[PDB]
Formats: sequence, structure tokens, C-alpha cells
Amino acid sequence: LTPLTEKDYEGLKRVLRSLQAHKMAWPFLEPVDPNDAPDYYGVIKEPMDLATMEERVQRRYYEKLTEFVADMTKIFDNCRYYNPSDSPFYQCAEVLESFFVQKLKGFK
Ligand SMILES: CN(C)CCCn1ccc2cc(-c3nc(S(C)(=O)=O)nc4[nH]ccc34)ccc21
Repeated sequence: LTPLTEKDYEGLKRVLRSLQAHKMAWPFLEPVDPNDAPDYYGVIKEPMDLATMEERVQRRYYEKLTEFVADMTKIFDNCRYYNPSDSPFYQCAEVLESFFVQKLKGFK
């Protein structure tokens, strides 16, 4: 996908902030605390979270949209692999990803 422009980055900031503000997003705001998730970091080999993505956005880490979508998608894949499908954490990923899709389409 095409190189991110400066205006692109403003839209990414906006998408990121919308996700950070969502009621269901609290489990993903910061790196998982291993006290809150037993053996999380033995299970999950590529952790990701919204504070880590915000750092990357601020530093202009992303060069194409697909890299941004990749990190976001890691957040939901991680949660759904680590937790069972009836968990409330799993549902939090269901809700937030569909919101991300809605916002991503708006971004393009
Ligand atoms: C520091 N702590 C002592 C107080 C803060 C409370 N708190 C803040 C975020 C958060 C996330 C989980 C969690 N997150 C996920 S995740 C990212 O995969 O959706 N899966 C899980 N399974 C079981 C638990 C759990 C649990 C508690 C949490």
C-alpha cells in the first residue's frame, strides 16, 4: 500500500484516539501486566497494544497503512488466541475490531 503522507498521519492519530477512547478498549490501552494474565508472555510471542502503537505513530514508525493495520490486528489476534471465546476479554476484541473496521473504512 502507498506511502503514508503527513495528512495520512493526522488521520491515523484520529483513528488511534477513537480506539483509545472506546469503552471496550481498556484491556488494550497498555502492555498486558503479567500479574493480570497468567503466562501471557509465554503464550503470546508478538505482544501489541495501543500505547505501543501511539509511540510508533508519534515517531513515524509506520510507512504504509498495512503496517498500522498489522499492529492493530495483532492486538485482536493476541486477545482472541489467549482468551476463550466466551471470555469478556474476547468480547472486548470482537466489539473493538468492528469499531476499528468502521473507522478504518472511514480513513480508507
Ligand atoms: C495492572 N492490573 C493489576 C490492574 C489493571 C486492570 N487491567 C487493565 C488491563 C487489563 C487486562 C487484563 C486482561 N487482558 C487480556 S487481553 C489484552 O488479551 O484482552 N486478557 C486477559 N485474560 C485475563 C485477564 C486479561 C486484565 C486486567 C487488566
